[PDB]
Amino acid sequence: MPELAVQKVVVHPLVLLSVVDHFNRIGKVGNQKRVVGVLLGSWQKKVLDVSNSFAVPFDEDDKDDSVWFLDHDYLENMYGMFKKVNARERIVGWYHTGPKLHKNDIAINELMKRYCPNSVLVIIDVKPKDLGLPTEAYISVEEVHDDGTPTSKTFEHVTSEIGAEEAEEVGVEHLLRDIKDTTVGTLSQRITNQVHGLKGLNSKLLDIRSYLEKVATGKLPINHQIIYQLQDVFNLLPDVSLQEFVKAFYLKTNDQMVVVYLASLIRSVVALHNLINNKIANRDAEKKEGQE
Amino acid sequence: LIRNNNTDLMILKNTKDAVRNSVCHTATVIANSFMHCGTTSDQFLRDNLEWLARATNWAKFTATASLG
Amino acid sequence: PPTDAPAVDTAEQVYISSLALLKMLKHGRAGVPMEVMGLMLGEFVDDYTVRVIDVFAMPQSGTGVSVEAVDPVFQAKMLDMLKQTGRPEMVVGWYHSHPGFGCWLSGVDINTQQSFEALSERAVAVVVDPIQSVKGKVVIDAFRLINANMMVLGHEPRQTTSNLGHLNKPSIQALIHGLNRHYYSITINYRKNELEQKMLLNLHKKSWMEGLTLQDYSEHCKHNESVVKEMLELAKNYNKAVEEEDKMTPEQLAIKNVGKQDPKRHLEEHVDVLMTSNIVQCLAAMLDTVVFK
Repeated sequence: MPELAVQKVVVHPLVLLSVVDHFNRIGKVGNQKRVVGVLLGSWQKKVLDVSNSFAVPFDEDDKDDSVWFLDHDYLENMYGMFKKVNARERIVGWYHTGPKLHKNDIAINELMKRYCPNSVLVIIDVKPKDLGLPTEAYISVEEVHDDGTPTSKTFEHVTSEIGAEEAEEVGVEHLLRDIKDTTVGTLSQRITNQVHGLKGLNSKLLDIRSYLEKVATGKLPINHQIIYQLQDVFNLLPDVSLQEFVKAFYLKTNDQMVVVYLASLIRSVVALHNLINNKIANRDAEKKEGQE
Repeated sequence: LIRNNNTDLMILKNTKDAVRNSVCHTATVIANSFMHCGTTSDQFLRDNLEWLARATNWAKFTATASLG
Repeated sequence: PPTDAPAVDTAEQVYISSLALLKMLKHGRAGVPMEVMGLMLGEFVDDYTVRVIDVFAMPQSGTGVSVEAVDPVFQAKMLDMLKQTGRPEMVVGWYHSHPGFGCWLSGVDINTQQSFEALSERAVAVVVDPIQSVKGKVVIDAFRLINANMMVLGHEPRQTTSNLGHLNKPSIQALIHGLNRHYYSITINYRKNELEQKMLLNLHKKSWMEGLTLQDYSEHCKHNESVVKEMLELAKNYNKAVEEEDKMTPEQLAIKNVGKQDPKRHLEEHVDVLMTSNIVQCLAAMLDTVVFK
């Protein structure tokens, strides 16, 4: 929002498991379907800490977009059922099992808003495939446009991630002793971050390339806004200050080595002293290996 | 096997006496299932019918199978 | 007998699905002082395996484990509300926390489960310790009361159902007449789905993290400055330690635990942070030079 009352939406693992369990509750022949629940959580700043969620009977036509049903009475019963068990559990939004956005969503956003303003969507996936997080958070804002078109309820993206508690931490810990990820030490861990990062940039850019190629040919009406922003992108690329930048970057590297040199050197001396310690312990073990 | 049973039946009376508590009852009534294999000897059962009564549900399944 | 006699033998196990466990831990740690409790919903296969698929808390009073806020109307209302979701589940057992100490059943605990034994015959009482469970195995057992009367009457060596085993001790307090008079130990398992595993496995969205960034190059020289000066301070003491160790026997260098600032331990502690940093500090700059060329 323009309001600094929303920004970091942080979903705890048991929610993720909860929507992925809900997606198989319905999952009979009603699968292949958007399923919706309400997000319970707490928050007090630029966060929306999500903690609990429970499916709400939900149906939706598979060719229409004004034929959606959501048992809000069920909500006004359960919401109290869970309040009676934990205070401090308002309704901070509602989740929608992807795979991506539907025109219908905004409609839902106003039958959930009759409880809590600021409600957010949290698109969670039922299929691991993305390499970034399977948790995108949107808000229902509205704006005015330079083209002069009537105000709209759009959806605006806010950064997202998942966090944890000690409880959560420990349960997850326990569940990933099969797929060990701790054998990997620091240095390599961060090299992984820097290759896996390119694995992101690559596919994001790829998606923009498919879009531009989509309007140029195989027509799809142009939306001037996208192309606008897409110009700022190519002005921001680091280029025009080429020579000077070169002469500086080289220098800062030079420093970087100076300190690496020192590091590796001390490391060597210390390890070698370790070796002297082994040799002397071996001589004095050889005086014992004799004797009687 | 019948004409030359060379084994002492006084060793298995000490193991039958010592431990006839819980699962051990099964264990002993399989020791015979190997100590008298083929020699065709059911004198552990003819003369000591108290453990077949003491036999649990499945100790009755391993007491009728110790004769096969 | 002209017909089979009553039977019980069973290696009773509980599967707790990766979903449930996280809820039991979390909700249970909510009430460190006054332990919570909750119902367990799921199915019951054959007769060797309880399958707890999901749980949900119950409310309470404000002193402890009351059963005057364990209303029959609460669990009734909820059971109907979860039928209308798509969960044809039934109650299989009841779990609570005994935080901070051992996973055992108390007198009231025992007695309580007795009620889930009249109402239903298949009940496991599962126990979670959100305090001790921290990091590692997750202390969580399961218990089922045993007919103490029949034990007195000669079936005392006849409460042995065929479970496997692995031995406990600190709860021998009430487990010496627990395991061997009032209840026993069920064994716990898990079911690690591959979809849940590929879900939790997620903890970083990096398409804006490292490798598309790098710390500030004036924040990064102020870091090197500090460390590589601490190197000097430690160095000196290092020479003074290499003269000592030479003229002493390993018993006196063994008990040397006054001022750990002197030895190798801190030159290693440093170099691996320093280096790390910097190397990669290193590659990040280079990589971006080609990537956003």
